[PDB]
Amino acid sequence: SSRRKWNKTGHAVRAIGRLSSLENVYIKADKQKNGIKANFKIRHNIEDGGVQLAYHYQQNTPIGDGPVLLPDNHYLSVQSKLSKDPNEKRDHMVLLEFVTAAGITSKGEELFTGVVPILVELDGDVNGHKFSVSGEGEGDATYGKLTLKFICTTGKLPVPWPTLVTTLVQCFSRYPDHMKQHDFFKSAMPEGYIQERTIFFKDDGNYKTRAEVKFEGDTLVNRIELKGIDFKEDGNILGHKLEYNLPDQLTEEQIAEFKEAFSLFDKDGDGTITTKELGTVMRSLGQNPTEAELQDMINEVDADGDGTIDFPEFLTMMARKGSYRDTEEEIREAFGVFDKDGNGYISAAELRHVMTNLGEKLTDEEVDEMIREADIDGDGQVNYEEFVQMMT
Amino acid sequence: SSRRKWNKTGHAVRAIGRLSSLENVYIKADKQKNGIKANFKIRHNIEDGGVQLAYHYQQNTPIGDGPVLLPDNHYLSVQSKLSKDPNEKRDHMVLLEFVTAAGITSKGEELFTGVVPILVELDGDVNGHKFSVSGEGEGDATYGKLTLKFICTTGKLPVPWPTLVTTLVQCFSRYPDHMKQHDFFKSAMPEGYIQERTIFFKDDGNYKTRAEVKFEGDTLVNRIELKGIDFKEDGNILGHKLEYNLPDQLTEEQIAEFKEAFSLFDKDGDGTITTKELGTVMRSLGQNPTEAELQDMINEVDADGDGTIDFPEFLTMMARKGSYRDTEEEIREAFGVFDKDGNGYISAAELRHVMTNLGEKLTDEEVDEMIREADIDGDGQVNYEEFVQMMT
Ligand SMILES: [Ca+2]
Ligand SMILES: [Ca+2]
Ligand SMILES: [Ca+2]
Ligand SMILES: [Ca+2]
Ligand SMILES: [Ca+2]
Ligand SMILES: [Ca+2]
Ligand SMILES: [Ca+2]
Ligand SMILES: [Ca+2]
Repeated sequence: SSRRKWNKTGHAVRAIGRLSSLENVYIKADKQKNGIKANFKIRHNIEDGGVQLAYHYQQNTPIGDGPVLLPDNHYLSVQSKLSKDPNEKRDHMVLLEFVTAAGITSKGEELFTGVVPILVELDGDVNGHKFSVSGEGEGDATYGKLTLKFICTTGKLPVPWPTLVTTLVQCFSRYPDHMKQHDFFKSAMPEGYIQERTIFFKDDGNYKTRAEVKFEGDTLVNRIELKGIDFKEDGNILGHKLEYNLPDQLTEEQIAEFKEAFSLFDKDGDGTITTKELGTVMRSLGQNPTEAELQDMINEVDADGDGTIDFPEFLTMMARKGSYRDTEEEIREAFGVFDKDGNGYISAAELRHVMTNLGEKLTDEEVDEMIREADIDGDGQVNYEEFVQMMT
Repeated sequence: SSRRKWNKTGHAVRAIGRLSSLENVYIKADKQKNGIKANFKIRHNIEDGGVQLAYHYQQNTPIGDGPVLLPDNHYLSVQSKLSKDPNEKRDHMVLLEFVTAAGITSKGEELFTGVVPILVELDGDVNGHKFSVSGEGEGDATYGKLTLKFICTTGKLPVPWPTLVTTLVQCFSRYPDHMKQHDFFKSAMPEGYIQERTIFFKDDGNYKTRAEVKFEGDTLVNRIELKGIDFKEDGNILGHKLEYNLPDQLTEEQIAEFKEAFSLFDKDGDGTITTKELGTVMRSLGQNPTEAELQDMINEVDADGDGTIDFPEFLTMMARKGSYRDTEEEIREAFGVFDKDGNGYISAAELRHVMTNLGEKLTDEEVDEMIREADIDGDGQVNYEEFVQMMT
């Protein structure tokens, strides 16, 4: 009776917790400044327990005089992975990021068709501590992918790296087709835009940031001025009490593998999988589902609702871990897909058949290398056990 | 290189696997017979590995002469938990089930407003083996909830219990408001409908079922005739090689707790949570989010897309387990919600405050009992440690 009450009440409270802990970047139109406004919350993990909240308030205004796109209300969804370079002696941060736009049922965008080089430069002043950061890398709006390496050019960074992430190129967000007209960021290019923020760290000081985001030649440049005030000396920021990265995250190798796998489905390379492409892939493997069935298949994983599957969605589908029995069975059926004649052994010809039909061109020697990598008993083919050890 | 190819190819194949392993019940309109047609797949787990597929083909026709509702294409989503009665010596099956309709952006329904008693009777003949099953329980279309106990009245059941589940009252499916007009099952009441199926077990025999589903007085009765043929003597069915239930499932106590918790949000008791009700709950706890923010909160968990949160959705949200740090932090913040004055101790007055504001009326002695259940050091209040042990 008492335990039932405690448990149910706890369930309700935690439910309210999960429902109102959204970390999305919320974007509205700022029609007076002819740009946009944004607001969101960042939750940093504190060493040995706790969370440091950072309230982001944001405004963006066009640099040029050309017409821009003023969006209806929508949001950006962001995934971030922070990592270190073992061969680096300088205070630094390796950053991988995926940003995709949702929330709804130009010339500048043409500048973001392929991979674009990125230069980031920041000069900061937190409680009198001057510092500088230089970063560089690549952005691919197609997949909404960002990959950069930042370095503190003034020695040791006086603030934790995660506090600078949101400050250190939203023009590389992937906007689905039905939302192409709501992309302010790309529409402001090549002239670019000014992005200003106030970031309030709960029970601590705040950042004020002003940034110029524009094309300089072929390079997307983000030049930043940051000013931090009212920070406590032994707070989570100046005291460096924030964790660098999260656990339970996919390694960049996992993400790479999933990226190539996704590339197998994504035929035109527009960064998303349609029913036509999935149907093509399945038809190549001998399965012929109908259009209705294909749409029914897409809808199950189409989280942001656009009738297709982008790369973060594919990532979510393939990172979702079920029961161990589910995994085992998934592997068994996969083996079923590889073993065409159902004779219990995957031959080189069958592996090559599956991979070629998937879209991957590979030679005799490569297929042979794969077989050799898997062939434990050395009989020239891959049985179920070997396949499982290869898949686990 | 080889491992990269193996891994990515495996990822693609498994992706195709997950995308095309949908277990939903797919419903279309059968305009000639003035009823419906349905098709779906059931995956049974085989002992020591493997899956037994069961292809369900279904047709339903009205019994009465009154007009019925012929739906546009949609589907039913089903969750099933099979359990045993320890105090039962007869061959039996305890069944808990949740069915909710989705897939789209009458007088009979009035018969399903509250809890309705259910009687099930089946006579079967599989490979010459006659048998009978009598089941009884309750259905609540509001939550799409079914709870029954079935018993083999002829001794030992010659087929595995899980093979009879789909055969052993889809009129208790929860149809969201925007889909009320697509509910054929309830519209055919009280006269009811005939439901016929052919269920093909891959590499084995098949079932042919004919059922009468109708009201007899106040009781919803499902009378079934089943005929099984072409089964292999040592197959998964006659050989009883199918597993009874899945692991990694919520116990009926967990489901009960989550049910009461859900009841706290569900103010009008219509089986779903709206933005108004969530806003009411949060306002009672001192938080005042806006309408836009409330909708933004709902949309994050609104899987089947109806602008609200039904009980299976709430179940999915609260059964989704994140990192251990996420759990710990969720508990910490929950404690924050309980501890109003932030003094580090949850008092009886505060617990009562939270619970009363949530909607639960409870007395001094009950709150005292809860405190006493949690109060480890016996100081009359609950600190963070005690709260955590209570929540874990
Ligand atoms: Ca594509
Ligand atoms: Ca999508
Ligand atoms: Ca073979
Ligand atoms: Ca071998
Ligand atoms: Ca309600
Ligand atoms: Ca819903
Ligand atoms: Ca207190
Ligand atoms: Ca105590």
